[PDB]
Amino acid sequence: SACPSGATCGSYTVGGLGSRKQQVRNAGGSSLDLAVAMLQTERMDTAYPYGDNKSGDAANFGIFKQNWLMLRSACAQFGGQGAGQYDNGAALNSSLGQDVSCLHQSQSHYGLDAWFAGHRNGASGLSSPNTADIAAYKAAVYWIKAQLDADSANLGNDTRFWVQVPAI
Ligand SMILES: *[C@@]1(O[C@H]2[C@H](O)[C@H](O)[C@H](O)O[C@@H]2CO)O[C@H](CO)[C@@H](O[C@@H]2O[C@H](CO)[C@@H](O[C@@H]3O[C@H](CO)[C@@H](O[C@@H]4O[C@H](CO)[C@@H](O)[C@H](O)[C@@H]4O)[C@H](O)[C@@H]3O)[C@H](O)[C@@H]2O)[C@H](O)[C@@H]1O
Ligand SMILES: [Cl-]
Repeated sequence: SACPSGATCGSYTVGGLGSRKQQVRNAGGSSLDLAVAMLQTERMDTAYPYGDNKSGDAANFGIFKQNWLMLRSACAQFGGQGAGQYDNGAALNSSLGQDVSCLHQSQSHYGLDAWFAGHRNGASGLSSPNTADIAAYKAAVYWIKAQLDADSANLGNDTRFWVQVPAI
């Protein structure tokens, strides 16, 4: 209900989102995964600009906006690949199952603390993971997760819960 430490937050309806939440869950997404996805886009989709307008290791793919550094470091299907091969990450834009599998491989590779740091701030986050900005990003995700956990209707309805987290 009340927003996380100083932040703006709220909720609104997105047509079709409930059916999409169900698809994400059936692909293996947990409530934490749904909260991460919910922060990134409204419809849990990949129609955002290619790479989220970033190239190389910072390029974002899939519904979670995973970056290429983390994908190539953690996920078997990208093993051994380099920063310049980032266009290969676009496979996740058309395969939800692979997107979720890669998310789980990445979270296990890093552990969740480091994972949040890299997911928010890339290589700079991995080497400086305990910043105020990373903590606020994590807090936003866990606040969204709390809304999902508090009422299971939110796992399948059209409601989007959000916290304003400035883009970087
Ligand atoms: C999203 O917007 C929300 C909004 O916050 C609010 O909730 C509103 O109601 O709804 C909107 C959605 O409809 O907000 C998130 C959070 O800001 C945006 O996230 C963006 O995407 C990812 C995942 O969260 C992150 O991207 C990283 O960005 C960093 C910094 O550029 C990159 O780090 C670099 O990595 C390089 C390679 O290693 C390295 O050389 C460099 O030094 C640096 O370390 C990293 O690779 C990722 O690209 C980030 O969180 C980003 O803002 C989301 O797009 C949307 O706006
Ligand atoms: Cl730090």
